[PDB]
Amino acid sequence: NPWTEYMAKYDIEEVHGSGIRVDLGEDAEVAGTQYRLPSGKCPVFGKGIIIETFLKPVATGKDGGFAFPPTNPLISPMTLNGMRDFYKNNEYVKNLDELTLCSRHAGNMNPDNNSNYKYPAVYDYNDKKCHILYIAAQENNCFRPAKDKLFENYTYLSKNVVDNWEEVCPRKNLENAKFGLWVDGNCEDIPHVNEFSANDLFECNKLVFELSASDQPKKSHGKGYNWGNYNRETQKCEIFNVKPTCLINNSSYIATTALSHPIEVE
Amino acid sequence: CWTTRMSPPMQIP
Repeated sequence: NPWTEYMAKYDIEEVHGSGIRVDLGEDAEVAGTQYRLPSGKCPVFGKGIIIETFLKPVATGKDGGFAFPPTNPLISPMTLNGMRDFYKNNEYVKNLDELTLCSRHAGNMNPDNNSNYKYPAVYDYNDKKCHILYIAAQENNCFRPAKDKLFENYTYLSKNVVDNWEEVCPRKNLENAKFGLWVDGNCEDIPHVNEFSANDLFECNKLVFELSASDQPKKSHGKGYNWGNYNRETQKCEIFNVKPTCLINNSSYIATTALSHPIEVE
Repeated sequence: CWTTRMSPPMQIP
């Protein structure tokens, strides 16, 4: 299989290793109490929390969001330039990409009296700000995780986001391409898919996310309906839960994943 | 309220 190296980033169970829709793949203790917390190794592009907004500071002392309360010095929210300046003496941190840097910055804040509880974070590409999430919960349905037009520039980050996610994690959608399974020198179609109707790529990506690996009933370890072949002509989102191992050239298709950005194509 | 894990360790209230 000549697709091995290229298709490696789409082995989400391996490269992400946790829930996508709801990421709670690890447990950490704070002062003798066990808490669940995100642990996915890949960034989730376009993911936010809908409250029936969540980047607002959490209520201290209940009309607030999930983000960190004001501090001195204010470390959340913090711009990319603010973070790089804050770690200007740390060569192991100052040159990290914006997503990994946001993750390491969030994981720097220990609320314990040397535990391993590290807050999840959200990087907003719009104004280039890193928001440390004080609330690691993602669904209580009251709130729910979702991909939305309002969330297209958000990026949900766990503590385990790898510094080379650009190389090993999905981001772009593959235009004129179709996920398949490599069998005997040929790339065959996914034998069984679950067809959901979708107006565009965004809606297809939203559906895949909704059906994707979840560590909470509405640990997955990355298992789930994480992939989708979107036929832009028949407007069908073909969703499946087995990892693809090759690509089929088809101008009618766009290959998307739950981790992938809802809009960007390549 | 928090203490930075990475050196130098400073306490942000």
